[PDB]
Amino acid sequence: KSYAALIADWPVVVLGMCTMFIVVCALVGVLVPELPDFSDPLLGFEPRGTAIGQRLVTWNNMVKNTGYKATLANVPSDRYSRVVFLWNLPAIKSMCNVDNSRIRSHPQFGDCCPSWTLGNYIAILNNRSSCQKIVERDVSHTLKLLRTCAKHYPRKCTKYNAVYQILHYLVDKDFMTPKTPALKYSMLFSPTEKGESMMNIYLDNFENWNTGIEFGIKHSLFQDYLLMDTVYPAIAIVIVLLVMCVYTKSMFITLMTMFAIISSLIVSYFLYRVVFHFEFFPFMNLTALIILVGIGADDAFVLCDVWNYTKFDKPHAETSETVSITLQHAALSMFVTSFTTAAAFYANYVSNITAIRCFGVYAGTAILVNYVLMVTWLPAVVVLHERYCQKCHKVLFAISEASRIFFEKVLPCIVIKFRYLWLFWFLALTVGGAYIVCINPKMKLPSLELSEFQVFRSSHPFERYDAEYKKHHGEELHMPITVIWGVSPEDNGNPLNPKSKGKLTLDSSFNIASPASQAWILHFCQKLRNQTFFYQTDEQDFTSCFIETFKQWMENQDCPCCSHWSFPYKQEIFELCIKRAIMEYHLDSKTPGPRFDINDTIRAVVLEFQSTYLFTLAYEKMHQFYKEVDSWISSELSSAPEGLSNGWFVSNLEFYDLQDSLSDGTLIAMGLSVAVAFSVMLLTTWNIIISLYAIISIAGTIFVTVGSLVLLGWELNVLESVTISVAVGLSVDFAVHYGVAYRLAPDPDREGKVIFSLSRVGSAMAMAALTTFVAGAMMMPSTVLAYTQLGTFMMLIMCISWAFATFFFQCMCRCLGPQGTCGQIP
Ligand SMILES: CC(C)CCC[C@@H](C)[C@H]1CC[C@H]2[C@@H]3CC=C4C[C@@H](OC(=O)CCC(=O)O)CC[C@]4(C)[C@H]3CC[C@]12C
Ligand SMILES: CC(C)CCC[C@@H](C)[C@H]1CC[C@H]2[C@@H]3CC=C4C[C@@H](OC(=O)CCC(=O)O)CC[C@]4(C)[C@H]3CC[C@]12C
Ligand SMILES: CC(C)CCC[C@@H](C)[C@H]1CC[C@H]2[C@@H]3CC=C4C[C@@H](OC(=O)CCC(=O)O)CC[C@]4(C)[C@H]3CC[C@]12C
Ligand SMILES: CC(C)CCC[C@@H](C)[C@H]1CC[C@H]2[C@@H]3CC=C4C[C@@H](OC(=O)CCC(=O)O)CC[C@]4(C)[C@H]3CC[C@]12C
Ligand SMILES: CC(C)CCC[C@@H](C)[C@H]1CC[C@H]2[C@@H]3CC=C4C[C@@H](OC(=O)CCC(=O)O)CC[C@]4(C)[C@H]3CC[C@]12C
Ligand SMILES: CC(=O)N[C@@H]1[C@@H](O)[C@H](O)[C@@H](CO)O[C@H]1O
Repeated sequence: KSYAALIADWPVVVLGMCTMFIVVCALVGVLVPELPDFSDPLLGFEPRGTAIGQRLVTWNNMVKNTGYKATLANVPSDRYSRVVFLWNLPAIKSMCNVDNSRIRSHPQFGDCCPSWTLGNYIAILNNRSSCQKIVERDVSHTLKLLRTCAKHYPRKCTKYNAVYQILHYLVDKDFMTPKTPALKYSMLFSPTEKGESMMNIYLDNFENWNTGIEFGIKHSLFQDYLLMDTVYPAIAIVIVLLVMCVYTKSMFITLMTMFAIISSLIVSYFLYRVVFHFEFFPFMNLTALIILVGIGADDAFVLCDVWNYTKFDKPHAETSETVSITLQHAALSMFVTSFTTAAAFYANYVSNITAIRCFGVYAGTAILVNYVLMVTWLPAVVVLHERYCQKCHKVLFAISEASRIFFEKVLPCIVIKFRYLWLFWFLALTVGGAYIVCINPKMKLPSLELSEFQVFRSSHPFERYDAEYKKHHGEELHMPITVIWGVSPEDNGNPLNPKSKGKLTLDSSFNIASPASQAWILHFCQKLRNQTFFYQTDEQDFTSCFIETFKQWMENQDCPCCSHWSFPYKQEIFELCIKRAIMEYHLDSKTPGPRFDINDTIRAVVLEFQSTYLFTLAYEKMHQFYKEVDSWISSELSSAPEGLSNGWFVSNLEFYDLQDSLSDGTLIAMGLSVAVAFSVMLLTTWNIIISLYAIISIAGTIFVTVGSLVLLGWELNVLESVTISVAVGLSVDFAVHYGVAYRLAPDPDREGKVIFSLSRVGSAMAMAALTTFVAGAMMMPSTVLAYTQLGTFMMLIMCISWAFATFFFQCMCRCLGPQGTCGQIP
């Protein structure tokens, strides 16, 4: 009644009140929001509300505070630039041919200084300024000085001033051969220092295919490159509209479904920012468009043919009955498909990183509201179509009709002449792929990152430099493990907003009792010093536990305070004299006393220590390191008294928790995606053999995805989480619509049922598969890795999933398939 009546009664009014909602949403969507910034590409990737993040951001909060006077009132520069994008020495003309280039339009003189560092450097012999090709002296000096000494480092004086180190600091280090190709690309520039001005010269004097660069414009050039990034999807959306127009035989419908998708995205953005107060907006929210123009148009293809399939079968009776029947059937199928997809992102939200959460919410609301709009624009497409050179058009129409029937008769014949074969070949592929690509070496975590990921394609300069400079700055440091007791580590800030961290909170219950708890810290420090894994070969620190300096200062000064006798009784004023003793600087943290707008005595007892292991940018060892130290500190704080009960562990390991949060977040997202997948598959089709069939198909297709995906050197960094979520969403998206379509077959046979059911499902889905495939494939040519990544991903997923779901379900339904309602429960 309600739907169909409202549809048939006033279509222009529902059109009006809808478009009203869209235009007002757009207006407010421009008025209120305070300019979503794209300055930092990876803005706010610090995982929040996850111990380490909390404990880190507390000690990080400690850094930005300390707002007082004293608390005792009483050359080849690393920052310069370089090209370096492969080291040979036939630089007879090349070196200064690189020099006389676009590095002089804006001088910006620093440290005109002759800034070659290879060319003028090699020419240290004579001439003083210019690039000079003195062949015999060049070769003889180069070959000699290259073969003099490399590895064994004021006992040997053959060089000029400071030569050797500087020589071996520009050119590639892999020259330890003791022995003697052309690309016109090497390591030279060492120009004026990097920053923003370097952007200005780059943008103005590059992007003409002119020796690739590194001078830290990645984070700004990315933001500017969003123009030609924005360009490509415009071609993607018009072409998907065009091919949709080719199929459904009505230009109006297809324009309206397209405008519906874009309206659905902007109404999602309004509903996102206005109600779900999230001031942050990362870049992946843009890639939402690309994922939404593939699956957003899908539902439409399941509608038009349904409307067409009834108006032929049912006899021109009246509009209301036809729209009612088509709507109830198409709506079940459209809700299940869209919700199953949306649920992935909505579940993915349970992850505890900032950007993925934000992206998930936005795309989630986008896919869900898209369904509402699709159902509410059904009336429009159908009823407007009711009240609606040409020779070539009619030939095309004949071709289109003929080809659809050609398809309709062939595909069932081919999929049934499969004859138990496609089952074997594809099952063997999946189990084989999966069982190898989920045990042995196949993937890793984003180790070579340091919060500097691949934000562009490998063909472009800035990424490729990673591989180039792999030929340096990395020093084997020890983990400054620092338990502090100074402040209650509680995150009093909005978890979603990355720009507001919070403020420190003092612990009034924490009071170093002057007569007590000193012997505790001593026995604790002794207990540590006796425990292993404590690197203590160096002895010239003098600030290790803070008690030693105390023991020295109570030992001295007695031979102002002027009251020191035996061990600590009154205290306070002696601690203050010891503060003076320390102050007589290296004052930042590094020492335990009161800071951060404090006029009174001790409130922070910031203790320092050294480590066992080295700073790697990978998992494994760091986790075992963390676990062991946390488990030890958790014991020693269990031995602690009432006066000091609160302490925790922290060091410089932001990267470790990023990896841990990503790994957990993906797992729990995957877990809920498979859970809702099974649940909703049960909701649509009431038999269970079909439900197992489904989940096996889901398992197979996903194991194709993250096996084929990774083999393309694609470890799980940041996006790969939400991709895996898409993969589960779109796998079941196909499976479901196959399912009910089988269940509702007129005959009680196992082959005629297949043929009919198959020919149906194929005709909806293959077109919708093609729709997505083109929408994804067209995005492959671009610069930013984000778009390339998601575009080529979802392309592969659809390309697999459709034909996967197709041939599995039907080859499985051929022989092993269900009979007279075997397994259905009321
Ligand atoms: C999903 C597809 C359709 C791409 C998304 C389209 C737009 C929502 C984005 C893409 C490019 C973005 C623009 C990229 C560059 C800038 C310049 C920016 O200016 C500054 O950075 C401040 C001054 C300066 O540094 O130059 C103001 C926002 C703006 C217009 C951005 C606003 C939002 C835009 C238009
Ligand atoms: C349309 C009909 C005839 C079915 C055929 C499907 C193909 C068109 C699909 C199946 C596998 C897909 C390929 C799977 C893997 C890749 C590798 C990938 O190559 C890269 O490594 C580029 C990424 C990078 O190095 O930056 C680019 C897309 C491509 C060729 C895909 C493009 C589309 C392909 C060829
Ligand atoms: C949809 C599915 C297929 C996605 C799976 C992708 C990742 C979430 C997987 C692939 C690699 C897995 C990691 C491979 C290796 C390990 C080491 C493992 O270490 C131990 O076994 C501890 C004991 C020891 O060996 O010392 C802990 C889990 C972890 C991080 C795994 C966690 C889950 C990861 C990140
Ligand atoms: C529906 C089925 C029957 C046809 C469509 C399946 C394809 C979408 C899949 C099947 C196997 C996949 C391929 C498996 C292996 C590779 C090789 C891989 O590249 C390499 O391993 C480089 C070679 C080397 O390592 O020496 C790139 C992805 C690719 C082409 C995969 C891309 C997608 C493919 C072609
Ligand atoms: C077109 C391809 C892509 C298939 C995609 C699925 C839907 C379009 C199919 C699945 C089940 C089909 C329905 C199966 C049964 C019927 C009952 C039929 O009404 C009758 O009961 C008439 C029986 C008779 O007198 O023969 C009207 C069409 C309808 C809704 C079918 C319309 C098309 C549906 C919804
Ligand atoms: C607290 C404690 O047990 N300290 C002992 C110390 O008495 C002993 O002199 C030393 C010999 O190496 O070993 C330490 O661990």
